[PDB]
Amino acid sequence: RFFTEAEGKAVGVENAAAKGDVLLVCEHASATIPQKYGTLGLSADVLSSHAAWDPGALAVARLLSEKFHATLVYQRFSRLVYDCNRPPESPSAMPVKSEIYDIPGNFDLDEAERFARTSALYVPFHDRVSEIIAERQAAGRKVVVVTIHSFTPVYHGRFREVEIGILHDNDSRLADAMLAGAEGASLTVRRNDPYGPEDGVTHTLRLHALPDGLLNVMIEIRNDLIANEGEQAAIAGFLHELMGKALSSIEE
Amino acid sequence: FFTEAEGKAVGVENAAAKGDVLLVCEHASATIPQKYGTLGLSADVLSSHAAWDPGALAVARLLSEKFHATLVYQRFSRLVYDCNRPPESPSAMPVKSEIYDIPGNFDLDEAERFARTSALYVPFHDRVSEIIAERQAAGRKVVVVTIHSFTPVYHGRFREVEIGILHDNDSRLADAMLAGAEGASLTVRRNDPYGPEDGVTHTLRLHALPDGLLNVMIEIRNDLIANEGEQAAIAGFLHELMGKALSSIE
Repeated sequence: RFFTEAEGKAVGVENAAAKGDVLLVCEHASATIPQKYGTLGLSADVLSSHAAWDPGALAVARLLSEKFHATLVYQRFSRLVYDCNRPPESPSAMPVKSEIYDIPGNFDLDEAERFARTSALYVPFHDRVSEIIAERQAAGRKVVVVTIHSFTPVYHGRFREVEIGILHDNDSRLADAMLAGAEGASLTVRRNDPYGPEDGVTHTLRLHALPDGLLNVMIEIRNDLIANEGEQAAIAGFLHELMGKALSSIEE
Repeated sequence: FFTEAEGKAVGVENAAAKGDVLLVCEHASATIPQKYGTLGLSADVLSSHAAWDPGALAVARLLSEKFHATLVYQRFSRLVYDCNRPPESPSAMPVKSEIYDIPGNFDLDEAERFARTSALYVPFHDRVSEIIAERQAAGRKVVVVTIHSFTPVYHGRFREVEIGILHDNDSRLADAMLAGAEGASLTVRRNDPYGPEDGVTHTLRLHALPDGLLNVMIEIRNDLIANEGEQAAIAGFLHELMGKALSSIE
């Protein structure tokens, strides 16, 4: 089948029974390629690079799960197999290239293979997020959907001076609060930068936050800022301060 | 997505059958889930072939009996999700079905596309795949057979074909059935009124081809199956035609 026994399940959930209002989501948490795919025709370097995952993002998400007493739902396999922040209609869902790197494992995928990945990785991930949100709503609880991502410092010959991106779709409430709260911060913090809904990166927000009117934000962290445990802890504290204050301002 | 009374997306009959044939009927039912109302369509359209393949489930049920075969069928209309299409196809959640606009499918947002994909499409094919994987794990033969009906008129001319024998790159079963239909009282034709270029071999591509399973899609002109007797006659014809074909391929 799709997974070996030892590989476990597509979807990880930590702090399932957390009391916190924040629901943390990390689609690019893991670089793991299911055994059936081998290398996808890629080099060891590309497989250990940001092509395969958002380095630092799950680590930061875990730290935020502790600080916010917040459930964390994460994908246990690589975005190279299926980018769970993309619908199956998008060319980026199962990408034929990562930057300058061709992905033979994603060459012109046939119908059985697109279905296989969609069924095994994408639907279970989103279904679980949805199940948790429905359950919270049934208990009358506030849900704040927060996705955690990292981004590469150099993109297409340009160095990105943005350090933290505050991303949002047609609901800007949390984002606005966080961006206002970030005035004067030592980090370069910007709205929908390096990506925004224009780039197709707000899919998860479109699936889970917007249809239910839930506060939400997507957080992008430049990956050099979260490269070891100390940096991760630091950035996690910064964001706990910023988003906690933001949420308090909004409830006023 | 569904009301309690509406039941489940996937129907399975004879789940624990000893037969080698696995029957699949994607366009089995015209039922619109309550949530979608009329989809902005007229009563006449909702009761037409736009919404289902009339007769197909009836024949499939008779074939299930004759082949001692499991039947997997979709319990809601192809107008909501056409389970014989992948989500990237404009025909999966169609804004138009042949000459009819479907206002209820205009400009579906991302959440709605996921909802339909997760509720109707993925459970249907997951079930078919599970059944196939279980049979293979038991060392069993699996022959994938899909059952459709088609409307008798196209562009104001009566279609000549009576039984279409439809197939993708694996023509083995189709070839044998076409050879077997020589001198039959019905007009049996290869990939007519549709072929793989029309998107109609999706289910075969998903389930048969990866493992090299014998497979075919049967198209029946719907005037040939308008009542129980007619349904029994066609199921008998198909059972003999496919049965002999399968024997000859052994």
